[PDB]
Amino acid sequence: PSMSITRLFPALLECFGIVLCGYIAGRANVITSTQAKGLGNFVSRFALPALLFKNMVVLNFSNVDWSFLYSILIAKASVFFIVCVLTLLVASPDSRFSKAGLFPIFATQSNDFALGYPIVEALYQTTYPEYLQYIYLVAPISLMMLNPIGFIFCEIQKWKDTQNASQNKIKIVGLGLLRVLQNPIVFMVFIGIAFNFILDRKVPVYVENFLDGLGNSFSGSALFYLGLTMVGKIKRLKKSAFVVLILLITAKLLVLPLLCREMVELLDKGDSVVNHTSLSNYAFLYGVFPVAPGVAIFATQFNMEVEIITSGMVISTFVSAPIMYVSAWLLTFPTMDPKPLAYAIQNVSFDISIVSLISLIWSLAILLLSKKYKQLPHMLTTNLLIAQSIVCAGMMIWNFVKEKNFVGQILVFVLLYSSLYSTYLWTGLLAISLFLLKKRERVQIPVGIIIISGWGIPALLVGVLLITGKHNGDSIDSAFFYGKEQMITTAVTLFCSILIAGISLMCMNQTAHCVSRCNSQSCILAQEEEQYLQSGDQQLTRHVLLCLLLIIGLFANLSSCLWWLFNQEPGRLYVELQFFCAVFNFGQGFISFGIFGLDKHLIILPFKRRLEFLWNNKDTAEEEIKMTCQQFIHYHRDLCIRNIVKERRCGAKTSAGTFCGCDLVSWLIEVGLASDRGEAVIYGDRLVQGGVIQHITNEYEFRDEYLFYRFLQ
Amino acid sequence: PPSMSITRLFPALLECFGIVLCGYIAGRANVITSTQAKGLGNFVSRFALPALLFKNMVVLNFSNVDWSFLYSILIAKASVFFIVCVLTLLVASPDSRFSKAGLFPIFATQSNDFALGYPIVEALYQTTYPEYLQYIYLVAPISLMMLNPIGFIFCEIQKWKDTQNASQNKIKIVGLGLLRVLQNPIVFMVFIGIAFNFILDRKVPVYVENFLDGLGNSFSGSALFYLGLTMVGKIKRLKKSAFVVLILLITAKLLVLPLLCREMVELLDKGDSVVNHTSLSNYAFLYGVFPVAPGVAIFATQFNMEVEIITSGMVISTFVSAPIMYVSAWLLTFPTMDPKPLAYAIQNVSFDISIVSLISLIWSLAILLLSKKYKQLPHMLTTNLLIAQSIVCAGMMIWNFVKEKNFVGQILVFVLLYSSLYSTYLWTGLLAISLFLLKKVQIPVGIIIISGWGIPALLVGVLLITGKHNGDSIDSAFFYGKEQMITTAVTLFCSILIAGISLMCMNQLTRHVLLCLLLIIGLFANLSSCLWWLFNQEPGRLYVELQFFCAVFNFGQGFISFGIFGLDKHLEIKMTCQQFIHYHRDLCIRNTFCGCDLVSWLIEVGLASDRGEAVIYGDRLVQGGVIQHITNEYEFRDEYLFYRFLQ
Ligand SMILES: CCCCCCCCCCCCCCCCCC(=O)OC[C@H](COP(=O)([O-])OCC[N+](C)(C)C)OC(=O)CCCCCCCCCCCCCCCCC
Ligand SMILES: CCCCCCCCCCCCCCCCCC(=O)OC[C@H](COP(=O)([O-])OCC[N+](C)(C)C)OC(=O)CCCCCCCCCCCCCCCCC
Ligand SMILES: CCCCCCCC/C=C\CCCCCCCC(=O)O[C@@H](CO)COP(=O)(O)OC[C@H](CO)OC(=O)CCCCCCC/C=C\CCCCCCCC
Ligand SMILES: CCCCCCCC/C=C\CCCCCCCC(=O)O[C@@H](CO)COP(=O)(O)OC[C@H](CO)OC(=O)CCCCCCC/C=C\CCCCCCCC
Ligand SMILES: CCCCCCCCCCCCCCCCCC(=O)OC[C@H](COP(=O)(O)OCCN)OC(=O)CCCCCCCCCCCCCCCCC
Ligand SMILES: CCCCCCCCCCCCCCCCCC(=O)OC[C@H](COP(=O)(O)OCCN)OC(=O)CCCCCCCCCCCCCCCCC
Ligand SMILES: CCCCCCCCCCCCCCCCCC(=O)OC[C@H](COP(=O)(O)OCCN)OC(=O)CCCCCCCCCCCCCCCCC
Ligand SMILES: CCCCCCCCCCCCCCCCCC(=O)OC[C@H](COP(=O)(O)OCCN)OC(=O)CCCCCCCCCCCCCCCCC
Ligand SMILES: CCCCCCCCCCCCCCCCCC(=O)OC[C@H](COP(=O)(O)OCCN)OC(=O)CCCCCCCCCCCCCCCCC
Ligand SMILES: CC(C)CCC[C@@H](C)[C@H]1CC[C@H]2[C@@H]3CC=C4C[C@@H](OC(=O)CCC(=O)O)CC[C@]4(C)[C@H]3CC[C@]12C
Ligand SMILES: CC(C)CCC[C@@H](C)[C@H]1CC[C@H]2[C@@H]3CC=C4C[C@@H](OC(=O)CCC(=O)O)CC[C@]4(C)[C@H]3CC[C@]12C
Ligand SMILES: CC(C)CCC[C@@H](C)[C@H]1CC[C@H]2[C@@H]3CC=C4C[C@@H](OC(=O)CCC(=O)O)CC[C@]4(C)[C@H]3CC[C@]12C
Ligand SMILES: CC(C)CCC[C@@H](C)[C@H]1CC[C@H]2[C@@H]3CC=C4C[C@@H](OC(=O)CCC(=O)O)CC[C@]4(C)[C@H]3CC[C@]12C
Ligand SMILES: CC(C)CCC[C@@H](C)[C@H]1CC[C@H]2[C@@H]3CC=C4C[C@@H](O)CC[C@]4(C)[C@H]3CC[C@]12C
Repeated sequence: PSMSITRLFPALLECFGIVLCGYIAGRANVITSTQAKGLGNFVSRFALPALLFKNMVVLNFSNVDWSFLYSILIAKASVFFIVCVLTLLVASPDSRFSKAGLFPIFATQSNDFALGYPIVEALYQTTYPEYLQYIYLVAPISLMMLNPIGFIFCEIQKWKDTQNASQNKIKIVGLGLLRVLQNPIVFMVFIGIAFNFILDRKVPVYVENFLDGLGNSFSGSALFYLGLTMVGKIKRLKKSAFVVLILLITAKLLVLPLLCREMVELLDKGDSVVNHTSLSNYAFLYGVFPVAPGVAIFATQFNMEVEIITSGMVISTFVSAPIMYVSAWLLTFPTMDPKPLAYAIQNVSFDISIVSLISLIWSLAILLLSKKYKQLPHMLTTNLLIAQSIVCAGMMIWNFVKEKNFVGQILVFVLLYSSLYSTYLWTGLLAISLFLLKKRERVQIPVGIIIISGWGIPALLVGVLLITGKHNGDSIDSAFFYGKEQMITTAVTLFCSILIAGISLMCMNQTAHCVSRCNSQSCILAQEEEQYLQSGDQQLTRHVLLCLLLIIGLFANLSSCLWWLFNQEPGRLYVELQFFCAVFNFGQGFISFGIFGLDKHLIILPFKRRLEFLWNNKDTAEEEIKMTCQQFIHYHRDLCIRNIVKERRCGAKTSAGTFCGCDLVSWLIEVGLASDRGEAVIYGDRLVQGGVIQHITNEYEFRDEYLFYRFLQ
Repeated sequence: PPSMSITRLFPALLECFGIVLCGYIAGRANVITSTQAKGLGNFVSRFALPALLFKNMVVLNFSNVDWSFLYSILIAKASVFFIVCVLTLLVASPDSRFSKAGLFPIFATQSNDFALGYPIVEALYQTTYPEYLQYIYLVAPISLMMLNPIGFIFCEIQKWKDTQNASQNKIKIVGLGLLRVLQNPIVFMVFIGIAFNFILDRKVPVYVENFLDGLGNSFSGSALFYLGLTMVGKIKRLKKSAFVVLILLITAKLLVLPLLCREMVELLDKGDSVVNHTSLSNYAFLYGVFPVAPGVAIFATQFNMEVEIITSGMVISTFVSAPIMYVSAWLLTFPTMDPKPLAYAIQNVSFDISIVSLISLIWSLAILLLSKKYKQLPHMLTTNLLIAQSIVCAGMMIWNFVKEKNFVGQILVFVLLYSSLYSTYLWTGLLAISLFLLKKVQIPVGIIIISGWGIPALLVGVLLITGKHNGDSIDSAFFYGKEQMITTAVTLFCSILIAGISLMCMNQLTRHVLLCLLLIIGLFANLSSCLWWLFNQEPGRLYVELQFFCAVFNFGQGFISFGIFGLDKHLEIKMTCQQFIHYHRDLCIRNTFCGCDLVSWLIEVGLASDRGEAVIYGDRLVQGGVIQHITNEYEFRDEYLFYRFLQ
């Protein structure tokens, strides 16, 4: 085939696994926000310029398909113009120009240097190496051919914010051109092309090793920095921000790639038809690359729409992962026979199930080891996760026993499909559970009937399925193992949960003295914050959002099954739906891990008790902090802490020496003793370790939460 | 074919010590401050290096390893360990003897082989003997597992001496040292990689192969950048006792250890093929010369014992490794070729050293002229020396590009080159006594300039009246015959005692003294080589060593010159200013300020992190309209300058 699709998944794992490694490192405060700036400077000013220089000095401009560049550039310009006008017409008068200057850039710029390059190299190295050059051609060319328009639009906006007695516009045009010329990519590309013309595409040997060493350390480093910068960016957005972000992501990952594919298929005059289809697929894939992080730094330099654009970049990368994975497979699909189609869909199911089960084992271990599964909603989603991991295990066994005798086929098929239906109806069970918890407090919600339904009814349905039906037939896919009776059974067992999901969420919206440690009465405020904590740990919004991201795939499964039931014609319209079902059914572990495998609940609460247990395993028989504490006590004890630390009369006796953790973090941020919330909590943990800060009851360690801690001495 | 790809060694060094230099000026120009470097350090120590070890050791084949040579390196390292430990124990202050005996021997045994050693070993042995690449991931982890526990136990003993209690059993300190060693990402990662190598069949899963390759390839360049980033503001003035212990430790690291490793290899190894054993011993020598690993510095700062000595030793070892790792590798590959190839190799190494050194001289003379230092007479002597050095390097390159060519241009390049070279010696010679006359009086600039340019021209003239250039000689020292060489000897003759009698006037600016001292030592080496040729007249596989040494020096002192002079210390905002006037303007700052004083106050209070962050904050307040120099003539800097506070 044209693309090595089988090697797409590992590269994606490298592309995002490092980013996840850059996230958990930045989430566990391993690398603070300030410490990430050093890595950012290294990747931006030293690794990227060397990469561009080395990759374009050898570049042969005489063997460059300029038609491909023309097609991509006209596609980008057309979408730029479309969004620019569609913004200038309706956007708010006060800041129409600011929106019109950044949104086209967000919809046209791609993260191709750090994220696009590994994927392109994995897919196109043994077939079409020539595709690798256009990343270093299109991105810088489009960086100086489209960005200047947005930049001068931003200058117009800031002039509207700084109106003066001026009429000429040469100043703003010059400033906007200087802004794009000061980008390291642009002038590094200019220098690289100049030196390419100076030399004969032969980097000097004395400097080639240096350039290679400084350039090879960009890809992984850039992904790590992207993961570091992807920490604490996406927050709650207004519904208008919600819809505009939906539109922008659609323009970047659904409109632009289609425009590029159309432009390539219209402009390319290549005689080889196979090369033409490969060119079109490559252009389409190049469209799907996520929003480059440079848009966020552009916006914060301009200081306009920073939060929305940063959330857009982060969410764009998130959706670019599965959209790219689905896309490339869809393009490679119409080149192989249906039996290879089944082989490939089984392979992608196996891979997605492997990674999903690993993530789900991690999440289940976190949930069970933290003892948070005891409470009801958490127990329910826990059962859903066990179902979602059993289905992945069954997918693995299925991949290892497909096309084998029926004796063990019974057990493998029942094991897979009981879990599948368990997830299906457990979605609706979560829906009704949230519905009734919002309907009233202390609702009866018999957990026994719910568990023996989400785990019992699927057993009954799979049992009646196995009793009847015509199980004969050499069917590779699990969907057609028994035949029409099995698919009819899947359809009805699908529709119910969607019916439950389709009603519960609607009503969900419709319904919606002393100084030291003090006595339980003298520390009654500690009891109030304790009751606030147990008021938390419910994460209802997380549960309902989980329900929505599951019912999306549930609707996809409904469409796929009813299509075969009624239309009963593949016609290439059903194969893509089968692929989407294979992706969702065995990939739901990815979303479950993404909402619950890594949250703000395993930072220190389970870590502290794990460390305590490790210490107690041996306890039966076996200075920088000091300087920081000295600084705090000789310099920042007579400061605004005086009103920061205070406790109201706790009934009759009060500590009067307690402060709020979030208030302390905000105070440290505002004074500047720390950098951000992470540095502030690191400072607080150090000061706690110094015997200066401790909880009023010592029950909880210091954290960025509405918890009330004493200042001791 | 040669056992080591010597011709590829120089660019790889330029690959490493270039990127290291990139990490230096990045941190020197405050692009990446001290705190900013910690993110890079964490990324390279907890994500890049562990992945590199995992990937390289899971696929590593333990059944195809020449174990004997690995054993030999461990015995050599243990021998140096034993010698340094016992020698430090016999002579040391009894208040810190244990700390000195715990940190010095590991300094002489641990090497920077993952960041610096690996690229060089790869360059030297990739197209001929790839099997050498495995030992860099076997010699190091085994050495960490088997050597540093003793030094860590010694450090814990010293801490016990500082924290004496009523306990006798040493199981606590042994356990603590073992746990601390095991807690490093370069031991437990070894254990995990070996466990997975045995579990698997040395085939990393395809779902993780790309991830490991992406996370490991971003180490070497990033590790070198972090090394150069930590290599700023570490080396400082030390005491004479500190000086001698430092020189002894560095000599043990780069001279005693490689020779002892070579000896141990030629005993223990039983290779049937002589070529394999010779190349293997050369590998042992080249491993012994790797500079001190930065992990020793983090060990010292963790124990908080002898931080400055250990850091300075690491920095200076990294500096001195490159010249030694170059000349020793060249000398090791020397005895395998015909003498005309040796002469050609000498010309090539001279050319490479000369071109890099000439770029360096452009930098250094630019430092002296743009800063107007060269106008001042103590740097005027420095700069005419540096220009002479630039001309001799350039003449070396033109010599290489015109060797064995027409005499009508060969004589011109000959005079152009040796005028400047005889100059270089003549200058450093008389600049000894000239520094005498500058520190102790009138000095005529005309006489010194016409003695540094005219007198060498006088020897050149009296040389070309009576000489024999008739034969074509690729080497330049003997192109014009013994008359040239005795004239070379005479220039080396007069210069050394003129400098030698000057020393009787120095001890019986300090930067210039250091220049003069080191170049005088190099001139002594050249004089020894020339003396050796002029009376002994026997190569004996030795003249090639001395001739290569003076080729390295005479065309490579400019490296010293730029390294001393080329890098000198003499060469958004609204919020923080709002915070400054709320909580810190009324603080002890109120009690014109010296810029160093306010930088120090900021460091004590904690608004900044280090000197670089403090000066960045000061300049940012300057751009914030708060800090201003008393006249506005200057800009914020860390020096004894009085700056106003505005309002
Ligand atoms: C504007 C000021 C800043 C930029 C720096 C100055 C401009 C760029 C350098 C000069 C112009 C380009 C010259 C090289 C190309 C033409 C000549 C050529 O090919 O020579 C081949 C020759 C090689 O010789 P050769 O090709 O004859 O090969 C024969 C080699 N033997 C005999 C051994 C077999 O030189 C080079 O390789 C080019 C110079 C490379 C430099 C070597 C390392 C020096 C370290 C510093 C490098 C520069 C850093 C600049 C940093 C800038 C940012 C601050
Ligand atoms: C100690 C707790 C933390 C450690 C993590 C959990 C333990 C380690 C992983 C499980 C145990 C070892 C399993 C591998 C050995 C046997 C399986 C094997 O190799 O067979 C090949 C099989 C693959 O099957 P295959 O080789 O037949 O592949 C053929 C595939 N087709 C048919 C499509 C061509 O599995 C693997 O590749 C290895 C395990 C999967 C890992 C894939 C990456 C998942 C992403 C997350 C990685 C885990 C991160 C852990 C981080 C921990 C610290 C935070
Ligand atoms: C031995 C036999 C097995 C060896 C296996 C070898 C391979 C592993 C290599 C080395 C293992 C040991 C190294 C660990 C040392 C101690 C760790 C340590 O010590 O690290 C501390 C450093 O300081 C962390 O400190 P912390 O604050 O306590 O951590 C709390 C933090 C808050 O989120 O939790 C976390 O996520 C951090 C915990 C990370 C979990 C995050 C989730 C990522 C994991 C899996 C799911 C991936 C699939 C999902 C996406 C798939 C596609 C992308
Ligand atoms: C045009 C056609 C030609 C261009 C060629 C293109 C290729 C390069 C690509 C782009 C270049 C320009 C773009 C860079 C932005 C401008 C700089 C910039 O903008 O970067 C600022 C940082 O933000 C500069 O900061 P600074 O404060 O001005 O520097 C002061 C500082 C204090 O010591 O001095 C220094 O050392 C810093 C000064 C560092 C230079 C010192 C010399 C080091 C180099 C070589 C020889 C070393 C020899 C020794 C070892 C030899 C073997 C290893
Ligand atoms: C989960 C809910 C899902 C809801 C989905 C709803 C779909 C709507 C489909 C119809 C709209 C089509 C696109 C035209 C834009 C319509 C304007 C719009 O959506 O709202 C503009 C938004 C409102 O802002 P406002 O409420 O005034 O806020 C004031 C305080 N900030 O103002 C802004 O935020 C400023 C930006 C306005 C311009 C946005 C342009 C978006 C890009 C469109 C690209 C289209 C390309 C495709 C063309 C054909 C390709 C073949
Ligand atoms: C084998 C030779 C070894 C030589 C080793 C020593 C020289 C290495 C190269 C110079 C090292 C840095 C010199 C300047 C130090 C200051 C910091 C720095 O690098 O600047 C960052 C700069 C980014 O640009 P700037 O304008 O600062 O920022 C824009 C503002 N938004 O970044 C840049 O623009 C790039 C500067 C860093 C170099 C990275 C690679 C750039 C291209 C280098 C080509 C190869 C070098 C030879 C020159 C070409 C001739 C062949
Ligand atoms: C109007 C035209 C629509 C056309 C649709 C065509 C297919 C979709 C292509 C574009 C998709 C754009 C998705 C972008 C989502 C942006 C929503 C957003 O901003 O959500 C923010 C939210 C974070 O929530 P926050 O409030 O910060 O934190 C509290 C959470 N408890 O975070 C979230 O909740 C993130 C939500 C996104 C989840 C992933 C979505 C994947 C979509 C692509 C999958 C592949 C195609 C799907 C086809 C489905 C067919 C039925
Ligand atoms: C295809 C896989 C994709 C999966 C992506 C997500 C998982 C990647 C693996 C874990 C990523 C980091 C998880 C932990 C984050 C917390 C910070 C951290 O890394 O801890 C630092 C720790 C240092 O070691 P420690 O002894 O804890 O500290 C020494 C004290 N001076 O650091 C360490 O010990 C090293 C932790 C990072 C590991 C880097 C790579 C090493 C090999 C693991 C490969 C990835 C997992 C796949 C396993 C394949 C083989 C089974
Ligand atoms: C006693 C046994 C003798 C054995 C001889 C053979 C062994 C050779 C290998 C070991 C040599 C290591 C040399 C290291 C010297 C350490 C000097 C030191 O610690 O001084 C610190 C000093 C910084 O002083 P500071 O006050 O910060 O700066 C003042 C500014 N002017 O900084 C300095 O002054 C740094 C001085 C660096 C010297 C580099 C010498 C290069 C050697 C390698 C070249 C090849 C071999 C040359 C052999 C010479 C033979 C004549
Ligand atoms: C077709 C796909 C499934 C191929 C494999 C891609 C995975 C490597 C991707 C897909 C979904 C991704 C996750 C989607 C969402 C999140 C949440 C995100 O953090 C949050 O919880 C949100 C808050 C924030 O981002 O600041 C961090 C990245 C992470 C774990 C992503 C990590 C990488 C994942 C698992
Ligand atoms: C191939 C299939 C399996 C899709 C693969 C991709 C999904 C697994 C990813 C893509 C986008 C991700 C979502 C992007 C954004 C968020 C918001 C995030 O919420 C936060 O903002 C966390 C912080 C907080 O607000 O408390 C929680 C994870 C979630 C739902 C992510 C969950 C995992 C998702 C759906
Ligand atoms: C045989 C050699 C010449 C082969 C080529 C190797 C070079 C790439 C090496 C050798 C000499 C090295 C230089 C020797 C001395 C210096 C000065 C040094 O600065 C200091 O003295 C630090 C002072 C401080 O941090 O305060 C920084 C590294 C540098 C430029 C070194 C960078 C790397 C160089 C040029
Ligand atoms: C064989 C030839 C090519 C020599 C190659 C090595 C030299 C270029 C290097 C090796 C060690 C270097 C020295 C290591 C440390 C320093 C200390 C440094 O002094 C400082 O601390 C600078 C800052 C300050 O104190 O102001 C001055 C340069 C110097 C002598 C370096 C000068 C250059 C040296 C001799
Ligand atoms: C073999 C096929 C039919 C799969 C069905 C297996 C059945 C017998 C097993 C496998 C996993 C089991 C579940 C695993 C975990 C839990 C959570 C616990 O708090 C209650 C029981 C419950 C909910 C179990 C019920 C029975 C269960 C569903």
